[PDB]
Amino acid sequence: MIREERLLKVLRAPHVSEKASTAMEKSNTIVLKVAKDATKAEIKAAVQKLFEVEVEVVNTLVVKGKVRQMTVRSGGRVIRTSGRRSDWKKAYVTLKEGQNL
Amino acid sequence: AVVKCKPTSPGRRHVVKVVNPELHKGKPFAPLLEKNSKSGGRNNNGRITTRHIGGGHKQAYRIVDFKRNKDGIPAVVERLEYDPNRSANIALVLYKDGERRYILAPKGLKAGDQIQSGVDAAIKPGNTLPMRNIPVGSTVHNVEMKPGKGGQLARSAGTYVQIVARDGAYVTLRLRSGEMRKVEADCRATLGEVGNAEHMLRVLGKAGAARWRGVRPTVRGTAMNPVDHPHGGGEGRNFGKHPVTPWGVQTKGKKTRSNKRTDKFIVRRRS
Amino acid sequence: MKRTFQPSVLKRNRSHGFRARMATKNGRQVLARRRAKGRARLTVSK
RNA sequence: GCUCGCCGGAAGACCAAGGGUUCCUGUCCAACGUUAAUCGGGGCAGGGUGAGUCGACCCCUAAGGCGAGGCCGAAAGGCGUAGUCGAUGGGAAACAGGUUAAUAUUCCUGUACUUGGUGUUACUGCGAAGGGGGGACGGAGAAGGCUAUGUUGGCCGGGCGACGGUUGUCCCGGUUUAAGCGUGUAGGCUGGUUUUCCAGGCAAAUCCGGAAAAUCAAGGCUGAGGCGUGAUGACGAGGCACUACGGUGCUGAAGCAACAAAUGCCCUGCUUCCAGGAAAAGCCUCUAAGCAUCAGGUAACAUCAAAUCGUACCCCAAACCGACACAGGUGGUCAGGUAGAGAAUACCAAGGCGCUUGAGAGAACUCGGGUGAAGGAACUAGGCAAAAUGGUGCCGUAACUUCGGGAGAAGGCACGCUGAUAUGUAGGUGAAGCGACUUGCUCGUGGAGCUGAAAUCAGUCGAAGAUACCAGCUGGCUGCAACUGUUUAUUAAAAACACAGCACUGUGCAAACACGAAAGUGGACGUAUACGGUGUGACGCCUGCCCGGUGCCGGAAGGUUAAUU
RNA sequence: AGGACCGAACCGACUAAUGUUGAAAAAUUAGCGGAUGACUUGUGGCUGGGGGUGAAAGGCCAAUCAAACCGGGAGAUAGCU
Repeated sequence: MIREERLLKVLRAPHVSEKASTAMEKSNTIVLKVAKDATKAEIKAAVQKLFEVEVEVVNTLVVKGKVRQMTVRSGGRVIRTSGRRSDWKKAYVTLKEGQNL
Repeated sequence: AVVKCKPTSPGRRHVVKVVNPELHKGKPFAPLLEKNSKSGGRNNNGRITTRHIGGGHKQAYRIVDFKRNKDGIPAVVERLEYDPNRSANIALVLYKDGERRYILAPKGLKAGDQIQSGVDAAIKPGNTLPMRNIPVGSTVHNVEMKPGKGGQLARSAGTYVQIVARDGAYVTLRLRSGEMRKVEADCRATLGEVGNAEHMLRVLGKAGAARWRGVRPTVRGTAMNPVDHPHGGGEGRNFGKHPVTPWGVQTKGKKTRSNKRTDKFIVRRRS
Repeated sequence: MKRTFQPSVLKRNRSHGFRARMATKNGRQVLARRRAKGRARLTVSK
């Protein structure tokens, strides 16, 4: 069985978008950001425990980060820097009949 | 039977084929097959060590009984089969205990014939005996060189060996090359000649017919540049040198056998 | 016309990848030289 | 937005590889874009990739790689056994509708399926790194049965014509519906069932193989398609509404038949040929050690589990390989109409585009084309280039020949449309009706309906009927090479190389020979009708003389001759 | 049946023209050869520099080949400019 500390780790944030809002209002589906190494069983247990709702099924995907470019000044001189935003995991959690936040 | 094809196209004009109605048409006997992947004439270093090898048709190896060890049990010949790994064709024999094997088909053999091996086997074509028990002057084939090793001599399509003398522990054989050789009298042999003696009468007819036997083109040494072959260049067609192999050894006459371990068994060298 | 570079990730990794460099001592010497130079990318592995 | 033009076996659609956010929305126009730019594959910000069934991973192995011990090697290291990796190959299961600005076999709706774990019940011999089946395999050719798909008719809805006519042999549109489950037929293969026995399957077996006997061949495997159900559901022309005129919402007719059909399926079939056409696991089966009222196996039911990673977008291209938004290169799949043999070609559909500088002018000259009086190779190194020929059917066709060829030799003639034969023929398909049977996915007869060449006779228009696109120039004498092939990627395609055939020569198997300080490997799991080397080069008639020189083969009496002593 | 015939895909590269600071560091256009085979093609693998491979041209071995490329001996040597 999954320990409670793991469950308190795996849930990162609710994900806000019009796709997420439409999913909630159509299919009773909750979209979250989760830890990149969280399995579907872990997400199911975490939602069922920390949110006190009953979960039907979890769908997950990994989002690759984009390249972001911005400048940093280093000793009276602006230099252009480039780097990639970190990947993250998105969970589509379908609720049986409960209401969430 | 050898058949000439009609000249309905070049590449068919000079084709002579050996057709054999009694050869089996179906698939071979599956338990006696293995895979035989081609090499291209390359060794484990990946280098060409024998030239003019490559391509050709895919082939499966048939395990042929060269030892003929099942003594005292009769066998009947089920069918003659085509074998792509040799010039002779093979026979599928069923032993009275229910085991099947492949043997080289002797000259007169056909389906229904009875064969046997051992000291007490009758003196008939297809029968395998120690050469101690074969009359002097007999024509035999698939001859053992060491007792129990398996037949090594006279295995090609029309070949055979003559037992010309028996002197103590050794018999003297006349080989197809004309060489006289001594072998132990305990070595086995099969009576008769190998069948398919019409093999030598086939004419390939076209370049492609040799390409699908796995033979690649031979480039004449004199057609190359001096860096590639001792038969070097020249403006036009020049030779001016003694013929040699690509590695500089005089071909066309120079003897190359050097085996003092074996010289005691050669009564006479071929001529 | 066909040009010389005809990419394939599997062939790239099998020829110049990290595990291919580590398999022989000459390839291990390639890696040591690149570490000594301070290269940001040791191999084609990505 | 309306016209015009272009592609349409692609310049459309879907991928693999490769790329890596280029995808969708909002904003900006410095730079980038061969011009402008309000636009963009550009800058900035936000969003977007949802799987038990698709793919990867995973089980299995090919070529090959690595390789405990091992065998070799100054060291480094080489090879390799047990093994372990390695797909481009074999191993379980999902379809149809709907939906987003951007994902869908992944979300939703409806209807399914597979594998495994764990319990309950019932019945029970279970049990391998072992045996046997199976998986499991070539090329070519020829049906026949089908389907995708198309055409026409019927049906349903709409229409009655910007200019003569158009209530009809009139016009336009639609007539769709899957996996699964049930049935098991066109076809393909194979005799079946018992009983006894055993020198085989490294051991043993009830399995495989073999040998007898009896008794029925009337049994079984396999297999498209059709049919039923899935589905009183979904979709559906079009209407009725709202609207921000984007678009959203509601309702919804008919939804059949005949003919023609593949390169797709039956078919991993069948026939035939020689050059004789992977492996291993999943799967089925047999026992060994072992376990014995256990454990295990079989079936039904219940329940749970099917994780992880990919999924956006381009993908014959402005996202890949070519330094470029480069006339180049790049594997797979789908393939609609009218002509047509056709995937050629012309014009079109669905769909997609007008190629990121324009505007004028209408000189020489250059480029790509059209046509030319009279002449017709006089041109020129040379008919280079151009022009010409070009289809189908029929008639006819020389020398020479290896009897196959030459040969589409050459050279001619008929081709459109309309009517009749015949309101559509020969042929193809084939319904009702009817007869049988072993009684329905049946058989025989029948001929409705549909489709439909070719020919002959008569007439008719034009300068011209293979009318466009498409589509052989022909003949004569000679050199060389027999022929199909191969080559100097990027100035040489040839008479050069190869070739089947010929000869000489080496090689007795631990073969000669080749790669290797070696071990080993190739030659070959071949064995003198075999293998290597060399020259010649289909076939026909042939291949003369010379062994003094240089090689090679044999011999050894004698002379000379190393280390050593 | 066929290294059979005509001819698309596909694979080549015989002729001409254009192009030659190209649209292109070998192409385009019009013709041309093969097109069931000694064919062609995807994906992997193996052979390494006096070495490979070669139906043989000193062909090809990353736009490089009568001895690849990179680094080193190395500031080789240069009675020559």
